[PDB]
Amino acid sequence: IYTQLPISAANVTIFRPSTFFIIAQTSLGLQLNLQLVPTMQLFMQLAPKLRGQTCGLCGNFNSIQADDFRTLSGVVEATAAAFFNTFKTQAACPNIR
Amino acid sequence: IYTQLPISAANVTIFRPSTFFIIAQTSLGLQLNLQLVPTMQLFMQLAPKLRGQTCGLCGNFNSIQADDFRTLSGVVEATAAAFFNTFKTQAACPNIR
Ligand SMILES: [Ca+2]
Ligand SMILES: [Ca+2]
Repeated sequence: IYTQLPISAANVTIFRPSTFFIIAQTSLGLQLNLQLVPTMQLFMQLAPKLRGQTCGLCGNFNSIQADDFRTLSGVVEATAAAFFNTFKTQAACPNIR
Repeated sequence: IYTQLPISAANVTIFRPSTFFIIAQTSLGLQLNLQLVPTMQLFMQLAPKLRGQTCGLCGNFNSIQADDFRTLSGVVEATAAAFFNTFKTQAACPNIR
């Protein structure tokens, strides 16, 4: 549903600090800063309580850079593209090299 | 949720033909024209399939004006105010004389 900021939804509040940014704060310790001018950029912030618990393109948040390229299969890839291609959501998406 | 027109929701479509009117059409044979400029006025149109079945401030749609002041109790009131006050939704609302 195309809504209108600001919103106080279930556990999440989204608002516009200015005409350039959109900020979405959750009660789980996750904040999103979204720059829309000139191009979209994302700054995600995670609370310290989620250290070693998350996983995805942003790593597992355990202060170790080496294992940030570890896929869901349990091995650490050697290149950024190989680890990147394992987090697609659709089959038709190309394999980036 | 504060939405933006047009909306195609379940069994209803709401749009803005102009800056003065909002039109909401349902699949049950009901249509609402809402004039917003200069003051809010309503025109409801009902399909013939609902003749003799509805009931409210707009009558029972049975081509008889005599029973249009019939309340849910079962009798026809004599004044517009007495029948009008029986279709309140809250107890604290005043009784119009
Ligand atoms: Ca890590
Ligand atoms: Ca009638």
